[PDB]
This record gives sequence, C-alpha cells and structure tokens, in this order.
Amino acid sequence: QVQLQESGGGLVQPGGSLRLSCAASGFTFSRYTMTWVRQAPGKGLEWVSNINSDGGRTYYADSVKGRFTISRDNTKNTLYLQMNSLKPEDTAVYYCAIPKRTYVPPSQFDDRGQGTQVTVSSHH
Amino acid sequence: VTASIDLQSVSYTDLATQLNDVSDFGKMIILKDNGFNRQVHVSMDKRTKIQLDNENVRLFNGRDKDSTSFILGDEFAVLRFYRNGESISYIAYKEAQMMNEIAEFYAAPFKKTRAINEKEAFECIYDSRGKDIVSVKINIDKAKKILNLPECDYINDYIKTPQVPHGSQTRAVPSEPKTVYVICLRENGSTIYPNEVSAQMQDAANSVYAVHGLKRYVNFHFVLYTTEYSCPSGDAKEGLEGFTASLKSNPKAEGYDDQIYFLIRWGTWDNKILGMSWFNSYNVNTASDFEASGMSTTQLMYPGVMAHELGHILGAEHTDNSKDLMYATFTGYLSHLSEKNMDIIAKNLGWEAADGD
Ligand SMILES: [Zn+2]
Repeated sequence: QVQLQESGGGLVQPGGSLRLSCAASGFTFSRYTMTWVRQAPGKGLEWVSNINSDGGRTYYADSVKGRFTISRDNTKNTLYLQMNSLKPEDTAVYYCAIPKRTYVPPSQFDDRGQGTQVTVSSHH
Repeated sequence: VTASIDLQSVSYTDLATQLNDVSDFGKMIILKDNGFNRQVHVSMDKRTKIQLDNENVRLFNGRDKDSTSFILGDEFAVLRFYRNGESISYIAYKEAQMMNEIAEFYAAPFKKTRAINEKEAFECIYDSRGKDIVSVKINIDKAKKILNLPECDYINDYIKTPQVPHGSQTRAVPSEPKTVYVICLRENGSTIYPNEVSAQMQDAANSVYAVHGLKRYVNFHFVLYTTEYSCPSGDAKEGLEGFTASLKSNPKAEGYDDQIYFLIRWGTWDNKILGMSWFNSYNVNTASDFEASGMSTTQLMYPGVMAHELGHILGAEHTDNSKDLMYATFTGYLSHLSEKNMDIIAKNLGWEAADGD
C-alpha cells in the first residue's frame, strides 16, 4: 500500500521557520507528481504546492509564494516543504499527498499521510 | 552490447534514456517484443523544430521501409512504426498521473465493446518487475476493425480563390533552407494532448520533405499557443474564415503574416469534416496577410490530417488514388503520390526542375 509520513511540524512564533519532511514508500515515488495540502480546524482543505516527478517544475498557492519552497529527493524517496516567514494563518495540519491528476490546484487525491501539526501563535 | 527497448515494459524513462544518447552519428537500437527483434538505425531529425505550450519536442527517424520514428518531449515520448502492414504507437508520459489520464482516455472507446482480441488494438503496458501503467500500445488499424466507427472524410475541405497572376524570382538551391513557421493555435475550450499534436506536426513536415528533396528549401518550425478564438458553429468553412480574421487582431502575430497557421482541435466539424484550408495560399515569395491558414483535427485515429491540409495550402489537389495522402476520403496514408501535386508543392517552396531531387 501507499505509505506517506509527514514530520517536522511544531509551534513557532510569527516570522519563524520550519522544514516539513514526507517519507514515501509503496509506489515509485520518482515517477509521481506530489503535493502539499493543509487543513485548518473547521476550514476547507487548502492546496499549498505541487512538484513534478523530477523536481524541475513547481507550483505554489498565491498565499505561500516566496515564503514556502517545495523540493524532493528521489533517491531517499522524500518530499520537503521549507516554510519561512511563518504567519498565524499558516496554522494547520499539513499533509503530503498524491494528487489524482497533475492539474493545479488539485482538490482530488489518491492517498494522504496522517499529517503533521504546524502552529504559529499570534500576540496582537 | 547493442541498446534495446523492451516493448513489453517500455516507459517514458526508457525512451528518454535511449533517445538522449543518440548522437549526430546516429545509433542502433533494437526493438524487442515476444519473438520480434527489429534493429533500427535511429537518427536525430534536424529538419524540424517543435515548441508546444510547455515543452520543446524533438523528433527522431529510422531509415527502414516500415518508417519507425520517435517523438521526445519533456513530458512524453512516442514510438511509432509499422508491423505486418499496420501502424503501432507506443505512448509514454513522464508523470504517472498524466500517464493514468492518457491511458483512461484511450481505453474509453473500448469500454462498450468486450472484444476478444482487444489487446491487439489497445494495451496498457505495465512497469517491468498493483502495477502502474508506463505506456499504452495502440494499433489504430485493429482498433478501427473493433470499434467500427463511421468514417470521417475531407469532402469540400478547402476554399479556392481566383488564381494568382504570374509575376523571374526563381533561384537555385539556397545556401540554407528557409525557415517556415507553422503556428498552431489550440482552439478555445479544446483539450489537446501533446503526443497527438506532435504526431500530426511530424507527419505534416515529413510529407513535404519527402517531395523533391525539399529539406534543401524548407525547414519547418512548429509553435503551439492557445487562442481565445473558437469556431462559432460546426461549420468548417465559416470556422476557417473566422480563424483567419482572428489572426489579424492578434497583436502578438504582427510581423508574421507570411507564415503558416493552423487552428487545432481534438474533434471534427459538421458533416464529419476533418480539417479545412485556404487552397494554394502559401508561396515562399508572396506569403502575406495570414492567408496560409487552415484547421486540423489532432486525434490519433486520423493520422496525416494536418499533412493533408498543409498539402492543400501548398496547392495540392485531391486525387483519385486511394493510396494517396490527398485522397478525398480518409485513408491513413501519409505520402504524396501525385506527380502533379508534388511539382506544385515544391514550386511553391522555391524549387524548380533544373535543381533535381
Ligand atoms: Zn482535402
């Protein structure tokens, strides 16, 4: 079966950074377009970023462009999300996922990991 | 020692690795299947360039009578050849999900039918050792026998205009071929897959180069953009007249009124017309005002339609020879056989009989 496992979540203050990792197995990772999505409590699932099989093409939601960078290592079968300049509205559970199709932004997915929690506090 | 492609498991990465290793000297590649081994001398096709929306696309030739050829983009690869009289395409996309989309697309016409010999016509090829689809094999001749669809054709697929007056420009073979752009515009609201459009472009350019050694005179450079234009009805003649008018109001197309233009779609037009063209509308010396324009379907089951329409643009008439590209009903053949058409086409590209072949 497809297995995806996210890690690297945590709590930061505004302006902080985190790096998420997603370990993949059970499919030929290097052939697949891959996705990060996130879901805030009581809110709809939001697409964050896509990366094609070899990493040569990347796509980002407008809200994270310039702050988040997706990448992958096809030898270690791992997907990454480098998250800089974090804001309170980035708070969510983050999932790596296999989209059913390559078109952006995806809303339909084949499998998801169990998720990693990202929290950005606010004090204003 | 010799490189090979196993057609029982061929993937995008297989095709890309083999074809990227083809040098200017060419390379022998063995195509292997069950009890099938064809040694093919593969060469880079340096006559034609293709840019699609998202990718540059390179073409490759064999030198065999069964015209083995390849297409390699960043996103996809195609192997096409004839075997025992029938054309076979192997179509392989790089992203697993878009391969899945493509396979589903090509499998759909066979859903209704439960033909015993389906795999002869259409087969998903799975990764070597649930397995993933890495390519699909399509034999359009056996598919037509199985699907038994009504035939599309070319009857009345051009608009003729009063003949040009003669007006001493002819020259010998140029020192370099002239670059002629074939600017293809994806009709608004149409979904075109790159393997389908690229195959049509390859067949179109090659139908011209095979005539009178015309690669000495022309090298085609295809470009594919999107257009906001769509045909206002299913009328093909009306559709072309509106298409040509839409080129004149495209500020991007200013400066290129002397190139060749095709509106492309997946489907066909009313009365099952496959394409449409302005007849005898391109001459190297006089091309102007976007007059060398036409329209073409791109579906895999109708190879050579854009070649046929390009033939009309270059002055080729329909012929009575059912083996000719220029037959008025759809034949699936890809080559000009009419000597009269061959002379007309080459003269419009600057050739004269003194220059030989
Ligand atoms: Zn015709």
